[PDB]
Amino acid sequence: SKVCEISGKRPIVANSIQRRGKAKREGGVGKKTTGISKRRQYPNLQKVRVRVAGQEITFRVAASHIPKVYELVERAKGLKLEGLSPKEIKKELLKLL
Amino acid sequence: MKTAYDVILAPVLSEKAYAGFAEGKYTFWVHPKATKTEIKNAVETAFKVKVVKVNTLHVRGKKKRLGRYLGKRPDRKKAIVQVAPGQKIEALEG
Amino acid sequence: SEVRKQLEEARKLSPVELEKLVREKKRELMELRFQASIGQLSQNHKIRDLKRQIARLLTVLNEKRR
Amino acid sequence: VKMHVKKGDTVLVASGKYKGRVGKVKEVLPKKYAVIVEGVNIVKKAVRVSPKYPQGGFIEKEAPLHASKVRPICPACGKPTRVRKKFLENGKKIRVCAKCGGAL
RNA sequence: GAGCCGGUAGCGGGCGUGGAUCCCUGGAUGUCCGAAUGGGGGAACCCGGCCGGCGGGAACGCCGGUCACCGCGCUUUUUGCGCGGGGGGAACCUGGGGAACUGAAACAUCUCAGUACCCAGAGGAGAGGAAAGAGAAAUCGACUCCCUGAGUAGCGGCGAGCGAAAGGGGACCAGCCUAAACCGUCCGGCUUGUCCGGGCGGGGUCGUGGGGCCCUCGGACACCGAAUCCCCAGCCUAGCCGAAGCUGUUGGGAAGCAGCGCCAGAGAGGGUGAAAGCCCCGUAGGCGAAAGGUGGGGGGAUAGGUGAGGGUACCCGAGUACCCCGUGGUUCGUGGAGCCAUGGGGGAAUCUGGGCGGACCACCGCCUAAGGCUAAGUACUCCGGGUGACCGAUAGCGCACCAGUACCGUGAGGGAAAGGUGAAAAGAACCCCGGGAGGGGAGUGAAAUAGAGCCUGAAACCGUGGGCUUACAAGCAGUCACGGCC
RNA sequence: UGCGAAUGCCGGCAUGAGUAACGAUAAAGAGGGUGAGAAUCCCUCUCGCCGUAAGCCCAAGGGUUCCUACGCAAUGGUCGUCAGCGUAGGGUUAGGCGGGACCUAAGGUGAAGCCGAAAGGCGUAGCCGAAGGGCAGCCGGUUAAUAUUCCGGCCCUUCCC
RNA sequence: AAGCCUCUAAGCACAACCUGCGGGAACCCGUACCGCAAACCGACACAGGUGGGCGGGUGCAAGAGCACUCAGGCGCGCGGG
Ligand SMILES: [Mg+2]
Ligand SMILES: [Mg+2]
Ligand SMILES: [Mg+2]
Ligand SMILES: [Mg+2]
Ligand SMILES: [Mg+2]
Ligand SMILES: [Mg+2]
Ligand SMILES: [Mg+2]
Ligand SMILES: [Mg+2]
Ligand SMILES: [Mg+2]
Ligand SMILES: [Mg+2]
Ligand SMILES: [Mg+2]
Ligand SMILES: [Mg+2]
Ligand SMILES: [Mg+2]
Ligand SMILES: [Mg+2]
Ligand SMILES: [Mg+2]
Ligand SMILES: [Mg+2]
Ligand SMILES: [Mg+2]
Ligand SMILES: [Mg+2]
Ligand SMILES: [Mg+2]
Ligand SMILES: [Mg+2]
Ligand SMILES: [Mg+2]
Ligand SMILES: [Mg+2]
Ligand SMILES: [Mg+2]
Ligand SMILES: [Mg+2]
Ligand SMILES: [Mg+2]
Ligand SMILES: [Mg+2]
Ligand SMILES: [Mg+2]
Ligand SMILES: [Mg+2]
Ligand SMILES: [Mg+2]
Ligand SMILES: [Mg+2]
Ligand SMILES: [Mg+2]
Ligand SMILES: [Mg+2]
Ligand SMILES: [Mg+2]
Ligand SMILES: [Mg+2]
Ligand SMILES: [Mg+2]
Ligand SMILES: [Mg+2]
Ligand SMILES: [Mg+2]
Ligand SMILES: [Mg+2]
Ligand SMILES: [Mg+2]
Ligand SMILES: [Mg+2]
Ligand SMILES: [Mg+2]
Ligand SMILES: [Mg+2]
Ligand SMILES: [Mg+2]
Ligand SMILES: [Mg+2]
Ligand SMILES: [Mg+2]
Ligand SMILES: [Mg+2]
Ligand SMILES: [Mg+2]
Ligand SMILES: [Mg+2]
Ligand SMILES: [Mg+2]
Ligand SMILES: [Mg+2]
Ligand SMILES: [Mg+2]
Ligand SMILES: [Mg+2]
Ligand SMILES: [Mg+2]
Ligand SMILES: [Mg+2]
Ligand SMILES: [Mg+2]
Ligand SMILES: [Mg+2]
Ligand SMILES: [Mg+2]
Ligand SMILES: [Mg+2]
Ligand SMILES: [Mg+2]
Ligand SMILES: [Mg+2]
Ligand SMILES: [Mg+2]
Ligand SMILES: [Mg+2]
Ligand SMILES: [Mg+2]
Ligand SMILES: [Mg+2]
Ligand SMILES: [Mg+2]
Ligand SMILES: [Mg+2]
Ligand SMILES: [Mg+2]
Ligand SMILES: [Mg+2]
Ligand SMILES: [Mg+2]
Ligand SMILES: [Mg+2]
Ligand SMILES: [Mg+2]
Ligand SMILES: [Mg+2]
Ligand SMILES: [Mg+2]
Ligand SMILES: [Mg+2]
Ligand SMILES: [Mg+2]
Ligand SMILES: [Mg+2]
Ligand SMILES: [Mg+2]
Ligand SMILES: [Mg+2]
Ligand SMILES: [Mg+2]
Ligand SMILES: [Mg+2]
Ligand SMILES: [Mg+2]
Ligand SMILES: [Mg+2]
Ligand SMILES: [Mg+2]
Ligand SMILES: [Mg+2]
Ligand SMILES: [Mg+2]
Ligand SMILES: [Mg+2]
Ligand SMILES: [Mg+2]
Ligand SMILES: [Mg+2]
Ligand SMILES: [Mg+2]
Ligand SMILES: [Mg+2]
Ligand SMILES: [Mg+2]
Ligand SMILES: [Mg+2]
Ligand SMILES: [Mg+2]
Ligand SMILES: [Mg+2]
Ligand SMILES: [Mg+2]
Ligand SMILES: [Mg+2]
Ligand SMILES: [Mg+2]
Ligand SMILES: [Mg+2]
Ligand SMILES: [Mg+2]
Ligand SMILES: [Mg+2]
Ligand SMILES: [Mg+2]
Ligand SMILES: [Mg+2]
Ligand SMILES: [Mg+2]
Ligand SMILES: [Mg+2]
Ligand SMILES: [Mg+2]
Ligand SMILES: [Mg+2]
Ligand SMILES: [Mg+2]
Ligand SMILES: [Mg+2]
Ligand SMILES: [Mg+2]
Ligand SMILES: [Mg+2]
Ligand SMILES: [Mg+2]
Ligand SMILES: [Mg+2]
Ligand SMILES: [Zn+2]
Repeated sequence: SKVCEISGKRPIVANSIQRRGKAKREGGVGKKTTGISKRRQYPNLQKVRVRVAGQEITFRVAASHIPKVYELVERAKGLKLEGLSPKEIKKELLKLL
Repeated sequence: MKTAYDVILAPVLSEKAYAGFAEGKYTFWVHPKATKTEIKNAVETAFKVKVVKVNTLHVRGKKKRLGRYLGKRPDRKKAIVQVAPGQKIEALEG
Repeated sequence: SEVRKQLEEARKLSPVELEKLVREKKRELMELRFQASIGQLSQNHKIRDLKRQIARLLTVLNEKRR
Repeated sequence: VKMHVKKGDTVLVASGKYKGRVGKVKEVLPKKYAVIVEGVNIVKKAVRVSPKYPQGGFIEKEAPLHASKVRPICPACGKPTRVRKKFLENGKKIRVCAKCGGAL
């Protein structure tokens, strides 16, 4: 679970590719791969900790989608409950029907 | 069902078991799951007797072989019951 | 036959009596055990079809409540 | 196991040593597919001196015949195969011999 | 439709034409463990709460019922309730992850290979699917699968090797729901306002661009019609009918041989004492469901669908397209490297908008992304059936036999051997030797060196009897010659 | 589809060979018994060995081996009439002993919570977890075989009313 | 950590608790047998390994040592020469 609670973004596997030599297009004989190996790429994930109704709700999101946390706060109707709260404010409110 | 002729299986028949008729002590094969308490009531209502002490013990199957195939007879349980002073169980007096 | 009638008399006779009739046959069965156990005192098949007829009763007893 | 012939029946023994003889089926064994007619096949089985017939050495007994070995007698013939009719409600046997009882 | 109480005889008892046993459908009962779910726990054991019951029954015990967690939904949050989920499945399927040996005759890129495998999920299939496609023809029209294109185009330490698509021929055939504009309703927040927001209903769903809003046209029976529901046929889960031969003869046995017959929509095949169309069971041809399953076919219903011109420029899926960085997918290994995907940064517009035709620019075309669903043609084989120039007990599955067993391993796990008397038990009464075992008679049998350590019964091996031979010869043991004895 | 070889595979049967060995150098002898059969079984006598054990009691572990009747194919390193072996029958009795309807330890597990591609890791309380803590039975008789369990005497504990 | 005692809290104080006495109530599992070994771990009736307790007497300085012995148990499952 290092995954963005709004966007859905999660870590992907990627190769890290080590190259040598001069681009063919700089008049080099061309690039060469000295190694290829798997790494991954995490989302740039942050806390957004926000106050909604009585309570203080904390989203874990990709820094990318940080705005949508505030969009979800602009959606306010009638919740006096505990944390959860976002269980409501979430995909129920992100999409629904 | 509500038993109680389910709880009491059969009289156990041996020099040992017979030697208990002399005192108030009658001894039966009972169903393996039966608590001392319910064995009491099952005898109290089967033989119209008062039961003042129950003793139980489990009896393990004996492994037996018909040749090539070995297995074991069922595990049993037996209760030896103390009927109240002077009472007896005539059903067991043959 | 016997069974046909036994099954027929058992319906129309309903449940408290069915329970009592069971409790009876059960006790009649326990007696049967004892006699086979002490040996020579039983000619079997009565053990079998008493057991069985207790089933038949109990199966009707089940009909009646459902 | 369908057979053809039953207990009451009268059969002719169509093959073997007892070939040609007619007798009544004394018993039918569907599991071994055998009928034992009598006294249409007998044999001699030596027996021990234990109780009844203590002194007895031997016994004659009727050995089952393969159910194919025999054919139904057909009241008047010694054929048939067999056939089937219906009317109401159902059931039958008939001689395609033809045409006859069994029945008994 | 006459026998039955399994393999299994026997003792000792019972049942069946008043229709048993047995087969098929439904039901009932269904201890305890197990997702295991009251709570524990070393699975098959232990300990409880609540309501009810039993016993003399308060203590004790038994019985019935109820009580896990998670998600969704309404509900006054609450007392809660409803519905669902969970686990298993031979292979097949998708998705998340993902090797090495090996190949390169060394080895790094490359290969093996997105394989093995591990994980999640789905179902009887799964996936995919209704163009921001192809890609050179004013071309084609969803998706999947086969053939072909083609070992082509390409890719490539341009090595080893990797390896497309368009098109054509087939199989199958199907197309739909939405978001927004706009209208209506309910509720919530309020700095009551032609307000903002959420919920529901309507509306609308496309690329010869569509739709909303305004005007005009008539827009009337309409026609169309499900993938949803209902009925029905048919199919599956038991069964049933089903032609035509006798005699004689050898023989233990006829089905052989002989005589004279007969059936055939049936001369497939298996049995029966040996070799049988006509003895048995079948076969060709027919028939059959009260009940449960199915039902893609037939029928019917319902849901849904259905216009023209003008004018407005209101809407047409956002952290999205687009650009850049890092990568993956493709035949494409950085290459002129686009296209599809996306971890990071910046970050639009709504038809005069956007994406694409292999860097980029023009021109000319194609298509309308950022929501969703969609039979069939396809994969598989735990399961049932039918066939075999498939095996026939060292073979065929590991197992033809009470095998995933014995046994071996702490465990994961490994893992065997072992079929055949006879047509029929007629499975050898009785006597004899003997403690028994065994054998001799007797008897059974066509046969008993078919006698159960039983079909055939090879060879190595062991033995008894007989013939020739051998104790002054010595050698790969044989061979050629002569002679003796049988 | 033809086997003689692969330290081939599976099976069978040879050779070595009546050979080595028969598992502690604590040690045997005789009389009687039984039985088809006796060095080997039973009983007497004598002799030898253990005795901080080679005796007795408990916990693991084993799981009927227990007691008795009948029995000797095989198992027993010989023999077997015996047996820990075959067949059969019997045999284990608890309010107080052990454990559980008590506690907590390491550790485990885990409402909350935290983390992690999935699987899953972590974690407060709680819960589980004992050869620790807590808790009420002693002496004797009895069976072929059980006894702080049955019986006899003398004591005790907790729940309910 | 509980049992245990004390303290109070809501609560209840016609409850409750304490002490004494009396009547009743008291469930599940283990219990044979071997257990320094022929019954456990060692393919074996294997000279190996296996935790706790008791372990008598006489003598030798002491002792759980050594010798001999009690109770109890054994002469080791081939023998004869
Ligand atoms: Mg890099
Ligand atoms: Mg912040
Ligand atoms: Mg940004
Ligand atoms: Mg007990
Ligand atoms: Mg009847
Ligand atoms: Mg016929
Ligand atoms: Mg009928
Ligand atoms: Mg009988
Ligand atoms: Mg009928
Ligand atoms: Mg059924
Ligand atoms: Mg029941
Ligand atoms: Mg449970
Ligand atoms: Mg309960
Ligand atoms: Mg649990
Ligand atoms: Mg109650
Ligand atoms: Mg699953
Ligand atoms: Mg499932
Ligand atoms: Mg994958
Ligand atoms: Mg490599
Ligand atoms: Mg390598
Ligand atoms: Mg290489
Ligand atoms: Mg090489
Ligand atoms: Mg190398
Ligand atoms: Mg690859
Ligand atoms: Mg599923
Ligand atoms: Mg499908
Ligand atoms: Mg789909
Ligand atoms: Mg490849
Ligand atoms: Mg094509
Ligand atoms: Mg089409
Ligand atoms: Mg709508
Ligand atoms: Mg509004
Ligand atoms: Mg709407
Ligand atoms: Mg609509
Ligand atoms: Mg327009
Ligand atoms: Mg027929
Ligand atoms: Mg003759
Ligand atoms: Mg003839
Ligand atoms: Mg001829
Ligand atoms: Mg034939
Ligand atoms: Mg012929
Ligand atoms: Mg034939
Ligand atoms: Mg037919
Ligand atoms: Mg506009
Ligand atoms: Mg672009
Ligand atoms: Mg690539
Ligand atoms: Mg690339
Ligand atoms: Mg390169
Ligand atoms: Mg371009
Ligand atoms: Mg694009
Ligand atoms: Mg294009
Ligand atoms: Mg295009
Ligand atoms: Mg669009
Ligand atoms: Mg779309
Ligand atoms: Mg689909
Ligand atoms: Mg099959
Ligand atoms: Mg074989
Ligand atoms: Mg085999
Ligand atoms: Mg063979
Ligand atoms: Mg095999
Ligand atoms: Mg094992
Ligand atoms: Mg003769
Ligand atoms: Mg003979
Ligand atoms: Mg012969
Ligand atoms: Mg023979
Ligand atoms: Mg034969
Ligand atoms: Mg032979
Ligand atoms: Mg000779
Ligand atoms: Mg000389
Ligand atoms: Mg000479
Ligand atoms: Mg020499
Ligand atoms: Mg030899
Ligand atoms: Mg020698
Ligand atoms: Mg020597
Ligand atoms: Mg020697
Ligand atoms: Mg010895
Ligand atoms: Mg010795
Ligand atoms: Mg001493
Ligand atoms: Mg034990
Ligand atoms: Mg053992
Ligand atoms: Mg035994
Ligand atoms: Mg003994
Ligand atoms: Mg004896
Ligand atoms: Mg022996
Ligand atoms: Mg011996
Ligand atoms: Mg024994
Ligand atoms: Mg007591
Ligand atoms: Mg506990
Ligand atoms: Mg505890
Ligand atoms: Mg944990
Ligand atoms: Mg403890
Ligand atoms: Mg303790
Ligand atoms: Mg205690
Ligand atoms: Mg004592
Ligand atoms: Mg004892
Ligand atoms: Mg006492
Ligand atoms: Mg506590
Ligand atoms: Mg009291
Ligand atoms: Mg005991
Ligand atoms: Mg004992
Ligand atoms: Mg010790
Ligand atoms: Mg000892
Ligand atoms: Mg011993
Ligand atoms: Mg020994
Ligand atoms: Mg030892
Ligand atoms: Mg041992
Ligand atoms: Mg030690
Ligand atoms: Mg001392
Ligand atoms: Mg001393
Ligand atoms: Mg001293
Ligand atoms: Mg000294
Ligand atoms: Mg000493
Ligand atoms: Zn006739």
